[PDB]
Amino acid sequence: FIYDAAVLNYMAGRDEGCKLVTIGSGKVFASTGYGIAIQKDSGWKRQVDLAILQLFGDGEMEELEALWLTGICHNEKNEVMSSQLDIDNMAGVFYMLG
Amino acid sequence: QADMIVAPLTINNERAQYIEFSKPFKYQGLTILVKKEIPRSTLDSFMQ
Repeated sequence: FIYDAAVLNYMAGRDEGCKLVTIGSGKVFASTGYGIAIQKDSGWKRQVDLAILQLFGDGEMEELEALWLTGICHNEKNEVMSSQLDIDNMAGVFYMLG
Repeated sequence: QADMIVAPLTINNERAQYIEFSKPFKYQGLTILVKKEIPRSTLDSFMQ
């Protein structure tokens, strides 16, 4: 499923059983962030930009991410929950006899 | 003395009130660098 990286990360982190993961462990391919679409040649653009840049300095953006965009599945950890040996997995042993 | 700046230059509130930036060409953040430890090894004789 090919979609935007700000939503697929949230869905994978809020899925029970950890049965959905993202290719590349959070990899993007066309980095373009969000934004507010003000009317062209408006007079509020400069005042809005200085307000957003102020929230980063005070640390008020990380709290919002922690409140809303927090997940529980530890898909970052790569420890596979056990495995079962099959013919393809156990293929070298037979070809040693081959 | 200069008309433009082409270098890694983070954007924040203080610098944006005087000069004008553009859309970032690199998204990143801040992190901490520390020295690694010696992995070492403890296996010399089978009497261990």
